[PDB]
Amino acid sequence: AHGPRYRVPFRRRREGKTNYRKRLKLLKSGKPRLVVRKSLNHHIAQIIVYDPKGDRTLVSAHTRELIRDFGWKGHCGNTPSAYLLGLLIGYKAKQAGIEEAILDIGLHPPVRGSSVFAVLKGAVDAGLNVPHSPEIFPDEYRIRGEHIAEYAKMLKEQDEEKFRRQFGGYLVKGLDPEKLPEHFEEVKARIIEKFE
Amino acid sequence: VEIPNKEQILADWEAHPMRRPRIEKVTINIGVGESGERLTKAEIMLQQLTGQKPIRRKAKKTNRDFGIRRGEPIAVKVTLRGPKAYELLKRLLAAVDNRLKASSFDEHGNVCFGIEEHINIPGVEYDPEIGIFGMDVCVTLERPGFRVARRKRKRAKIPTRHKLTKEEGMVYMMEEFGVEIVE
Amino acid sequence: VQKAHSFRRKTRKKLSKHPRRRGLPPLTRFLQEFEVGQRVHIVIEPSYHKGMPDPRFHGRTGTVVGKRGEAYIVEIKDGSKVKTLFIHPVHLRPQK
Amino acid sequence: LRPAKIDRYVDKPAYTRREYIRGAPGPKITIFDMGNPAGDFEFEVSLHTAEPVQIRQNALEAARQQVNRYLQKNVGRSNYHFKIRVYPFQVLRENPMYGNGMRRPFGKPIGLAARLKKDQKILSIRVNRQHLKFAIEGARRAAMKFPCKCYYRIYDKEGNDVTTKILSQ
RNA sequence: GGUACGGCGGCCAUAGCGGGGGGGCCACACCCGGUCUCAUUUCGAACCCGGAAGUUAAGCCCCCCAGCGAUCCCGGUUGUACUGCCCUCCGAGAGGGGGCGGGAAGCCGGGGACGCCGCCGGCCA
RNA sequence: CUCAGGCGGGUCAGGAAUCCGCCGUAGAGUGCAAGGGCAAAAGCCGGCCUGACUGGACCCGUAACAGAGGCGGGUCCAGC
Repeated sequence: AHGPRYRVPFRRRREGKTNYRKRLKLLKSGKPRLVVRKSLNHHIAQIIVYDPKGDRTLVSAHTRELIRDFGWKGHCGNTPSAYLLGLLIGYKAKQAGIEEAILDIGLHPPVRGSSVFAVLKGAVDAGLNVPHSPEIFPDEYRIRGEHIAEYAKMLKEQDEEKFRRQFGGYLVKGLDPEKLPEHFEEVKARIIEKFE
Repeated sequence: VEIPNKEQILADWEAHPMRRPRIEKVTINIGVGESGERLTKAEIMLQQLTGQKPIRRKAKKTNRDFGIRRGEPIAVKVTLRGPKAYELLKRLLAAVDNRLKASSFDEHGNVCFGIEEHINIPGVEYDPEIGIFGMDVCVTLERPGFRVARRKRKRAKIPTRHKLTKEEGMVYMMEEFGVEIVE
Repeated sequence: VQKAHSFRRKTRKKLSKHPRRRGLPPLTRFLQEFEVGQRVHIVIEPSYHKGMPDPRFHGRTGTVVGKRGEAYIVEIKDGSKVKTLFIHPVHLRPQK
Repeated sequence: LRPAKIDRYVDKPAYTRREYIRGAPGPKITIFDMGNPAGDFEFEVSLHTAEPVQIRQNALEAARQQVNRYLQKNVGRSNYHFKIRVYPFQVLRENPMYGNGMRRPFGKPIGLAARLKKDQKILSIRVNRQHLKFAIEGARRAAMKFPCKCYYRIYDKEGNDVTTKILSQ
């Protein structure tokens, strides 16, 4: 600020966190918001309702709890983890009694086949009634984890050092990069049994 | 020239590896100043020299002294990053004598020089793309923590401490290649 | 020279925002709600051009008598006549 | 030149916006500082009006020439600083009137004047002790040219009023 | 219940701009690589995808300041400038004045201020 | 996606052709006067379109208070 006429933006706008025009458009619906956010290593899914003194999150689900409880040793920043988190948040919302919600991806661009839409698909399969169009859902093989295993096999066939550098932490965690779809299926079955 | 903070800068870089500068990008421009056969020859020349499709830069405002019009393509531009940029920068710096004048480093360590002819790493005066040679090459440097000011979400500002300077740019360019002259 | 009244006649300062308030207003006024019989002040927000009443009524206090679509129905007493306005909630402020 | 009593009073609104006033004339007074502004001087003699008034640029120029000539003759160029603190911004107009009287009577610009409040300084003469009488005489000569009652005051470097002290001494 | 952890927000500068010191269980980042999803009017620079070799240099988190900007309180200018009502008050005029009721802006001096608050989750216990 | 202007550095290239970096509260732009409003836009650049449509209701302004033919505008229901 360098004068009385300077206009200091909102705190969230300055921090680059909230898109206020999209927020107003979402809040005009009057329905719960399924907020989806992604970091470098994790995913966050929340069910939020509006309040003039500050929004209240009725149901929250962090992908870090997949490592515990059910048990998931895969990287928590990929499409299978996003799908599992979406299923978790959908089942939690259905348990809590929330039947309808509208997706909120914040500042993330709407690129088809992304992790946010993977979370949306997971919630839809869980049972949450979120309006959408199926054309944006990621491909089933990508959701299951076929691409990850395919690149793991390609790297193993190629220079083994490249494969070791790419998936070094998987070996330390004890999970072979192959059979990751099998591990994902096991975790999905465990979650379905727990919530049904 | 002479940089009095040489050993201090080297010690700082060794102590903090993430403060070590790196090449943000290398930009090659050719302002032929006209649209047509010469412009196409320059585009073909850049395609062979670099390996990626260049960009036709049009004219801003209409100037009649140069005989240009708004929207008419004028110049050709290419940008390179990564090890390909490193190799091409080595070739371009070896093209001319590996000497850079002191009065060419920007206030933030970036450099800009020019190559008038095709006296460089391998090339030929082939019948096509002949005479369109002559470019200006700008090297933009950066410290690793520079994505913050460029990303969209959670964008912030880089302090003067983390911003580069002319002396550090000269030191890095020395440690990479070349030499500097007092012109 | 006589000049007929128009929507934006002599509104240079009435419909001008503070330099430090330039931009979108906070969403609380946008999303605020009212009940039938509530009394509300009329404070026009210049940046929002939808559902704006006539600026002649800016600053007056009316009563809510209904709601059509997104706009509220406000009744005012101009002299002795009852005048009905359809005002977006962003242009309204609760009394007290 | 019409009588100054017409423009003496300040009952009319300010008329200064050159962006909208068509045909406004250029200033007739262009010099506002004379002598040696850089050099320091122990005493300053300022002239104030006793009432709000509009002083015409013609009167300002006449007073400037008279006082400058007197000070140049008696004190010397490097021994005084004469400054006029006000600038003529008000635009004086006159109704342009075969011939239609009082029809479309808005006036066309004819001159400039400076509008001053009550007890506002008009001009200052900075001198040392040995030229105080000359400064006072110049102030009186300037006051003789203005359309309002005027009085002089003497201030030191700090700004305190010392006219009685100086005149008694 | 603790945490120099994060997500969504309310007031929208007393919260901003600019400086100094410290920190990484977790977490957030910088960062490594572009087969697959996605993109360049070129460029994996952005966006997206797949990760954890290295780093706390900075984004971020914690503590501090008063150079700029803003703004709250106290004292002076000052009940000054201005002003509502009445008047058989003065003034050649311009205008001013008496009684009752209100009352600045700017400037100087001394403090304040480098934000406050709501919902929830992660880690530990 | 961010403008005007400015600074520093660049082969012809100069005050002005094209390009790299930084400062940059809008000092640009928004078809046309002026005022008001607009910065992850209402500006610039692209994709897809015709809601510049059909059948109707209520209300405000011209025309305050306080009467009005015609006209302009706002809030909606239904169809496509």
